[PDB]
Amino acid sequence: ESAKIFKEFLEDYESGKKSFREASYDATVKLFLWFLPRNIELAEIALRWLIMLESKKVSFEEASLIALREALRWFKVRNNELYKIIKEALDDYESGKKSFEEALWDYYEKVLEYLLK
Repeated sequence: ESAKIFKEFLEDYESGKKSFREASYDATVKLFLWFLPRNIELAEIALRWLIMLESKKVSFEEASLIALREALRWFKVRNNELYKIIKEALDDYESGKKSFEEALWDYYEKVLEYLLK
């Protein structure tokens, strides 16, 4: 069920039905609801991303950077596979190798392949 959240992101973004930020926003909302009965601090990371977006005081990029760096610290001592995917997405974006949208786009389809494999 977690996989579909990322599949429906790629479906709605690559189709052009939704902008990147609208598709990523809905993906994060589904992830927060999916985390509520399974992981509270992971739901806390996703929720503060929502509060950052809803507070209208944080940009989409800075809020995503803040939430990604906290998930990277959480996965650092629990899952090296997911730590690798978050670090590479931050690396590619903060190094200018990729734009913000395409670095996270790869992150969403690379998190999907991890759940599938």
